[PDB]
Amino acid sequence: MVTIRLARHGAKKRPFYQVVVADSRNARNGRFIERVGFFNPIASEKEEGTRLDLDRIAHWVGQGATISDRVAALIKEVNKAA
Amino acid sequence: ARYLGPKLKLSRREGTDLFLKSGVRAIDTKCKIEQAPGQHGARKPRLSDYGVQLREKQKVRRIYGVLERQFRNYYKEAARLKGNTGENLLALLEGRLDNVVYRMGFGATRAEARQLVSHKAIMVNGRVVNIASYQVSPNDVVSIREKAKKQSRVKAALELAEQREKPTWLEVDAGKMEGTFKRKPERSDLSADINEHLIVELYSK
Amino acid sequence: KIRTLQGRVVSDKMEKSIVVAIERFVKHPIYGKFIKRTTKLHVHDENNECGIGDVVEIRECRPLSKTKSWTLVRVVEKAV
Amino acid sequence: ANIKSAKKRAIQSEKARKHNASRRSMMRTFIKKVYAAIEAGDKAAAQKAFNEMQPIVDRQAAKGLIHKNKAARHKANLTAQINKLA
RNA sequence: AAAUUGAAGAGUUUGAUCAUGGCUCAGAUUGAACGCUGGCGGCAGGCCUAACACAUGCAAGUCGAACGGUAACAGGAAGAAGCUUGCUUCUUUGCUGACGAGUGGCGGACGGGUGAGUAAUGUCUGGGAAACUGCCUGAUGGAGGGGGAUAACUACUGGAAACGGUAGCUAAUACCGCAUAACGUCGCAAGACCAAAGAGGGGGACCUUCGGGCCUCUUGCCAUCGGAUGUGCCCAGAUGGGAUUAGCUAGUAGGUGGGGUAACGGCUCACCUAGGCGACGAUCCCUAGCUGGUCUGAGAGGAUGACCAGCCACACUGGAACUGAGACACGGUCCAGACUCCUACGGGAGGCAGCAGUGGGGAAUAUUGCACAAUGGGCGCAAGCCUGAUGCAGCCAUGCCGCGUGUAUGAAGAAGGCCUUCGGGUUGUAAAGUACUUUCAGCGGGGAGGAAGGGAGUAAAGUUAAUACCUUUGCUCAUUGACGUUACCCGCAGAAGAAGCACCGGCUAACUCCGGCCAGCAGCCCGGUAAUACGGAGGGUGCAAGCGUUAAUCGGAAUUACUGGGCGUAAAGCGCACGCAGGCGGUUUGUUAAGUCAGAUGUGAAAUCCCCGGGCUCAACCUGGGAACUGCAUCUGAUACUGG
Repeated sequence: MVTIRLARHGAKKRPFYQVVVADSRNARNGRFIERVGFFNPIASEKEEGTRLDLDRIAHWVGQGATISDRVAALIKEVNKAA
Repeated sequence: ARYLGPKLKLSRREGTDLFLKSGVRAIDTKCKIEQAPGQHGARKPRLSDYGVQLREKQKVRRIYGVLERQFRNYYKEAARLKGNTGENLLALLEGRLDNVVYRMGFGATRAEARQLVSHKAIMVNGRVVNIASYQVSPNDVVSIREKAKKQSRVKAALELAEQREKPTWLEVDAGKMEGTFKRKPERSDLSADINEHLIVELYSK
Repeated sequence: KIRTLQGRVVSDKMEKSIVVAIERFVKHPIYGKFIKRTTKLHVHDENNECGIGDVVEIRECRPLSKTKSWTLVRVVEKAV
Repeated sequence: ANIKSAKKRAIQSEKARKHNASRRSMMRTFIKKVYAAIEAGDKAAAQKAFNEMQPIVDRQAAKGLIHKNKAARHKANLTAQINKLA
């Protein structure tokens, strides 16, 4: 199915995830349909590390796209903070 | 990655004082400055165009103590930046951390200033920065750490700097052993005996 | 309103089909000269309405044989 | 095979192959009956064979042996061939 | 606001000159190799050759909430106790927590590897119609009632093994009818026809044949129409060289009809017509994965396609199908071949171009490592299990980047070395001496972040007949890290553990002494007895944990000249002419809007390049946003020029 998940970009020991909408059969960092945000897990709290568009995410979830557990937690925290 | 050999040899080869010694004497009393190094130093051969360009580049490098890879990257970034390439290059050279520490007065020479920086005795905005090539930005505050304020090296350097000229872009307090980088120096603030266009022509050929 | 082409009929010996040559004016990618280029298409001509030399208007459709994927729309000029 | 799942898959695949072969041969026979009735020109026998062939063809198309498109093709072809006689 | 601000020459033909013209050099770059040398770290990269052959270990499993079950270990158990009476130690029970084997479901078509084949059966760009699509998702309905088997198991038995055979028994969400049947299929229509499956949680009473039926919730099942995704198919243009390859083609081109496919189609067959491709290079031959991109360049171009991402092809060689939504299937099946191995000689088994690794080839490319902690994947209600993907670690200076190998003072300028007009000069503040410091490495002590979740509790809401069960939402408690002795910080001691390589005739920065066209050097133009060119020494120059040589691409090379060259004598006007294809074409009007131009829309994947910022102590690196992607198609206009 179509899933919304993270693609682990970045450097060694300093990950940077791109929230991508991708067909669940492709590789992690492989072919994806649309990038709907990012997530920097080692942000300094001085800057922003969660800029995932909720509009297109909700549009895709409305079309049957699946949300991974980490992306679900990210959406929950983004809704709580904002 | 460092030049550790004789210092006055460089100033004798360049025919100009490179401030490679503290200043307890005049260089004329320590070496034959007007004579090139080596057995054939009395002769002065006619320099080519490439000779003059290379000698000016080497003079700037030996002034700032920068090796060739870092200086080439400096020229690359200066040619990338907008404006005149030469003053961009000299500003990038003056922005270094050890250069500022020397100009601030905490180092008698840029070698001992680089030793102060590298040995984790210099702070930038309260954060100990031990990179000599660290680009110091405007409004930055550079200070000696609490543990290194007890060294007589810094005292002698402070005195030797008080007997020098004062740079316009540095607000230093010798008591607190701290200073502020107000701004990048314009072309008119550095030495006038440095032809940046020679380096630009050498690196653009 | 439908996307179509236009060319001259160079062969009609086959039954229910014609060969239309679409000539186009393309600039040379290197030397900048505008050169002629010919695109010959096997077009389906039901009723055998088109003769050699007709300037015909054709459109693309589903494959009708091994080499025919275009069909005729109308004839503009008729072999004279 | 080296993996256990591969061995079980081979066993299941040959069992399903035999089952599908039986079903496909039955369907092919019941369609050949309609085709032979078409050849003979017997329209009553042709419609009888078509009425016998239609349900099992729909059933095998519904059970996943053949596609619904193939069942529709068979039905339409044999209907158009029967209508060419009477 | 920014995101094209970009272009260097030199040596060598001559006694000398100008021109022509080739050769060579100065610049970047690399999946590099070799020689000398070698301190640390961060980030990346690492069989380019034999798509040669492979020892060994792992790389795809999962579900008891589908099913009969119980073989193993943990418990409950009824009954018999060694007896040191509160340890109770073995006889039987799937009773349950679970679970080997087995049926069944899903997954093994993903993820991972290689570039052999492929010059268009592929790729890129832009369009299109005649299609299917498991899991995910929206809507509407249904989900009734039966049957025959079969694995396991049991008994016997054939084999060295691999693996079977016979007879009997049993279950299901396995299999098969029946009923049902429409906005589904066939048909113009009438009508005809087609499906299914249960399981789990809890429970108030009513009724129980003591299993439970009965209620509710969750989940699963079947049919149809959609969405999303993926895939199949078609057209145009582009995508190497060779004419010392010019003709090619019989299912060949088209048509009618039958068949076939999920789908159009010579996809296939019968018949008929006689066509189709080709000088805009068909056919044939050699080479080759394609692209975003990378290197170079001022640009146009030239070269190239390793890592990263998309597409394709392959899986020992050749062929084929089966299952399945999807394969003609790396770790599936059948056959044939070569090869290797086991054998009781009758038969068997295997495919590292998965991760390590071995032999071989080569100038050359690494560990038979740790963990599923994070991301993702498969299965499962979930817990969870599996995952050589992946996260990390090991090795290599292979590259980029950063830091260190100390700092200050230090003379009549010591010694030795080298040169010397023998005065001295230089090595050279260089050393020694003195004062100071401790980055990195060494020893010891603290110590983030990658960690989200998941579990158990309670409380609220929803659901319900129910204050159970379940779902969501708060809070509480105890936990989850391979890296790892982390990054980072703090303390100790002592300059203590850390500089080499090439060059010095000109091009090209850097000069003297000593030893015979020999030894030797040489990228292009020295050595025949005072050689700045050989070899050594002193000195100096350039780079620096690197330095050189070799190999390769572009530049310089305007030296294939589109931008941007020439042909009287330097290479170059066919011996001359006629002339088909082709190229170009006097002048006016009208018309068209093909070239051309303008605007808009769609697209031009992400990464990369560039600009402004942000985070790593800086940098490399990572990253936010923008610009760019100079292209193609469509639509609407313009009519000067070219074309009709």
